[PDB]
Amino acid sequence: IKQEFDKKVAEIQALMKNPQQDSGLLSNSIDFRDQNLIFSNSGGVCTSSKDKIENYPAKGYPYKRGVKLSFGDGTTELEVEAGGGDDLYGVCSDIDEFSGMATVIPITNNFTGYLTLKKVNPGDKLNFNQHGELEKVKSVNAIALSKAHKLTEDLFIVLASVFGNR
Amino acid sequence: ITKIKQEFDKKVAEIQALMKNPQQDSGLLSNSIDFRDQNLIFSNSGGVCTSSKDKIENYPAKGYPYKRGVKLSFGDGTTELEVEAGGGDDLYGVCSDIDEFSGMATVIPITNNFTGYLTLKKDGQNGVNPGDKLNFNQHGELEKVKSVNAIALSKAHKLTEDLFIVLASVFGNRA
Amino acid sequence: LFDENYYAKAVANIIGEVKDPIMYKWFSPDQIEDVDLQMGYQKTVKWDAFLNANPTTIANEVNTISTIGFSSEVVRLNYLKLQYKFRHLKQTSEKFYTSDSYIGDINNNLLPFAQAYKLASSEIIKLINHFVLTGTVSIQKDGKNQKRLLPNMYGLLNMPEQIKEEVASGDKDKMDKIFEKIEAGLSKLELGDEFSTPMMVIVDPATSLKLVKPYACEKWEDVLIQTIKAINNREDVYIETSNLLKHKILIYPLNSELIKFKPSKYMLPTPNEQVDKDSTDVAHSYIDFVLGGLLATRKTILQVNIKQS
Amino acid sequence: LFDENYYAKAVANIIGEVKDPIMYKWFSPDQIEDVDLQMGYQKTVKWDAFLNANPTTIANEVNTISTIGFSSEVVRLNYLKLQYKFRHLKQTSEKFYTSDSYIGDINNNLLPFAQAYKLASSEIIKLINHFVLTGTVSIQKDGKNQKRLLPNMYGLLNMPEQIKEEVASGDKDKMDKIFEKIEAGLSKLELGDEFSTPMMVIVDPATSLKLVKPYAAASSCEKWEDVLIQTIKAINNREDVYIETSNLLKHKILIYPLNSELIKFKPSKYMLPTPNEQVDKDSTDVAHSYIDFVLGGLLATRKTILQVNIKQS
Amino acid sequence: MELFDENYYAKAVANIIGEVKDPIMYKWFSPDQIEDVDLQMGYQKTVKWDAFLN
Amino acid sequence: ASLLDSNFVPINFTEFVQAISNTYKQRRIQFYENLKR
Amino acid sequence: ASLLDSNFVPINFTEFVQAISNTYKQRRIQFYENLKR
Amino acid sequence: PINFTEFVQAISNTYKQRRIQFYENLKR
Repeated sequence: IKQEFDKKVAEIQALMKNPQQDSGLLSNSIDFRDQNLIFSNSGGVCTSSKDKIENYPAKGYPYKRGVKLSFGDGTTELEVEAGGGDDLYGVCSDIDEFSGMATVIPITNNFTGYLTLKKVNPGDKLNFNQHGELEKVKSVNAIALSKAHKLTEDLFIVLASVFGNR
Repeated sequence: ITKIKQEFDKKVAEIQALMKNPQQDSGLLSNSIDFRDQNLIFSNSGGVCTSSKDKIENYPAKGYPYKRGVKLSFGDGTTELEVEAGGGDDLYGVCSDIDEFSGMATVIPITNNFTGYLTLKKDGQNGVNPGDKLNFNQHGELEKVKSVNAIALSKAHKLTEDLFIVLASVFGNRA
Repeated sequence: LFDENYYAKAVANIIGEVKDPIMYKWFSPDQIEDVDLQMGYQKTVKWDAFLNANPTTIANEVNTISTIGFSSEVVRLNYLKLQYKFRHLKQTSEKFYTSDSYIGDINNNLLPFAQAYKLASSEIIKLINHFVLTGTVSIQKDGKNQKRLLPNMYGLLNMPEQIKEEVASGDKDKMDKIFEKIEAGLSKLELGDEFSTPMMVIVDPATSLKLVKPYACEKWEDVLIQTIKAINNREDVYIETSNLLKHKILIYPLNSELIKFKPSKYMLPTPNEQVDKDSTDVAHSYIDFVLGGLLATRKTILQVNIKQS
Repeated sequence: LFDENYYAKAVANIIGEVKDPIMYKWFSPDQIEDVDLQMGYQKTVKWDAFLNANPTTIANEVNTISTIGFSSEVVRLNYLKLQYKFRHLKQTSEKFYTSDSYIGDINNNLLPFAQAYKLASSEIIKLINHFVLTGTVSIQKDGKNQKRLLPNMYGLLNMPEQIKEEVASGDKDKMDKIFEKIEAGLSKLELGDEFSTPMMVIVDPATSLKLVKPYAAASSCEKWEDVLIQTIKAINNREDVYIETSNLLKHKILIYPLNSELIKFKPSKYMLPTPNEQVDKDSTDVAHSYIDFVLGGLLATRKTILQVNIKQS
Repeated sequence: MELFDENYYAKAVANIIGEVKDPIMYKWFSPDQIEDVDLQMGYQKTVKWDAFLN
Repeated sequence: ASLLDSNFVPINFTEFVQAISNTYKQRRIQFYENLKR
Repeated sequence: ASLLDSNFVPINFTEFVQAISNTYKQRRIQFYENLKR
Repeated sequence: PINFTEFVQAISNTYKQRRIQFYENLKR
């Protein structure tokens, strides 16, 4: 049962952004280049002090994905979940797991950073799918700034620049 | 992700249920505000009546032999011997406590008299009554009746659906 | 600080005009204990002892003595930090709005910082009282569009593993049926050795109206008080009415050994250091507060809901 | 206390006679730091920073600047507490055993407390050195019946994720093959930015004897030791190289840097033998005492230790 | 169990030990009714003296 | 250190917030002391 | 406080143990100071 | 307290004083 426990821990930690996993050995930083190609790198590569940032209750796991507003029966307030197309409201650039709060940059504000890519060259035009992932082509100005980087068999990231609706 | 969380919770709940004192937290306080019938818990380690002249040993643990009769298990010889749940002709003692951080089992040898709550086989728990003679099965669980003197001093106590404890006095070896 | 920061000085000079929260009347002085925390959680460990067997008689020689065991239980209480923003006049610009009777712009609804802070603090205190009583955060009379809160953040009305009674909509106006449900809940109450304690009852205005009706020359309120005295060792029973409840009856003991309120020391409204400024005469200020910290023993609260449909 | 505890007084008087551990030669002075802990573990957090994009040129007015991120790692080091017991003579009974040339009971193998404690401490210190070198605890020369330990408790020889080379049985005496394997391992070493550090090599006595022969046409003016030192100076930025011999090893060569950044030793401040306060007593002249010692605390970076094993069979 | 460092948020610890309180048996007696005696085990004999008119 | 203490002079915002918290605590204590159910 | 200093007078076994640990640390420091490879 | 007997006597006296204080502060 312990082996299955460890396997499920590994899976949920693979889904999570910054899992807490102890080790018996220290890692050695060999180079100062290509060190930012990790899932834990939150925020944007270029950020302005005049950016507008909101936070919302999180439904599911929308980290590094395009978010849309979702409404329930009305007992609880509206929340955000992964989505795209004509429902795109913004880009989720951070998640706080303790409070379950998603940090969202609205579509009206331009963003430059790493986002989840669907399972692609610089200058390509991208579109948000129904799961919030970027895909090759269009009501949103999305341009790829680099080729895809693989973090897991199902996880790919890409440097993208979103500068509003088209 | 929610389904994976649910499966994780179920499996961690099972592993906790198979433990003496799991790190389980809750929003409320347990209603323990009476002085009677408060010792019927799985974390009640040691013995109900303990002498200051009892011989106590510690061994490496193979599995979870807590509150179960133990036997010596040997490996290929690379590592030292350990104790695992068992009984019959292999019975060596009774495991009364476990330190989980070091994986160490506290064992009282069969040559020493013991009195305390021990695991009971989930077959005739209703038929076990005070005075009945008990013996250790192959899994270290007590069962109603050979080479072991063990007398139940009370009835079965259902801690969990498949966890029953009985107050028993283990004398020693029988003819 | 008061020489450099005017807003801190104003808050200090006006802080004494904010009324005390009304939730203090739902607890005893011994039940409330502050904690030093803003956001996170607090682990509370309760230690207990139990007797393994009958005591051993000390006669002649004996080595085998009965033992006393020990056990621990861990409780996790979540705390959350919340903030509000409000606009006000600037200190250097108040003189251009100091009328003979008052200060501020009635046309634009712009107030001095002190008055704005006082009013905002009063509103936030009302919201905190509502949360403590009900366990939910909302600003609508319907009680909907609730803010999603963390687990292990409960109020008196939504505490789990307590006693819940429900009166059917057919019996919504039958005090005899309501009292039958109340008697069932009181019988199911488990106060153990701590039963000798004052009790507190909180009712909605409709139930308060129904209580003063003649008993089916005695009143339902008197009957309820006697019934609760039958179980609390004939000690004090207090009755309170709250407009924040709707067809709900809450009964719980005022005993620090069963129910404890451990709020953060920053729970009540506190000014934030950041002040938004620009070239105009309008500035913005922030007020922080902290929610969470109610701890209760299992099966110690009776909650009766009178269904309307 | 010294006026009421003879055993404590004797331990204080004889503690200076115990030899220092030989493991201190295997580490630099800065690579050892004590920890206040008996049983438990240590959590060490290492923090790093990284660049997210190219720098931003500051000209005229600009609001968008490149960012710098942060990351962390956590390492857990377990510690364990162990005890030994030994019999000795009661203090008041030493006069009835003091002879002209010795004190004790030769026929019964009984000693005064001071000598018994000194001998037991020496044996325990030898065991501690063996554990620090090899990562295992055993009282046999075969290495069997090892004590089960906790994870995150490793020695210099069993540390995981290091470089391991094996010299085949058919080439057990071919120094050229041995040095080929050593060079391959040295190339596979990854010292990172801290490569400019002194290095330490530990060899078994047989390998040490092999190393002092002239380098082989059997050319003179150079030994295999000099060749190895030059080969290691190739990778360590021409820094110092030290060589040590230990009888604990057997057909093993161990190479590792003496840099606190890569390899560190955080032993408990109670690792070396310490007397227990409990002393067993009876109506006879025989008493018992207990000695405590704590094991654990080696922290190494991955792929920083080279281990070469010359297979015999 | 949370897969992140939840121990970081445990920023306050309160430990409930209680206190040795007065026994509740005192409520069943008047102050004059209780009188301590010096004994640990065994039996003690008390003599009540009485008077009457002939 | 509390706002009720006239001799108290805060040095910084941290001390000011501590004084506010102490004032709230003292006001709660006073309310409970003056309460008569 | 160490056993190397003869002026040290312990009061209890805890202080004795601390003195032993300090003595071991001082011995290792002296060994490293006198070491010559 | 010099010894354990005096310690026990002090504990008994403290218990007696606590009982007296409880009865003095009790109001039925």
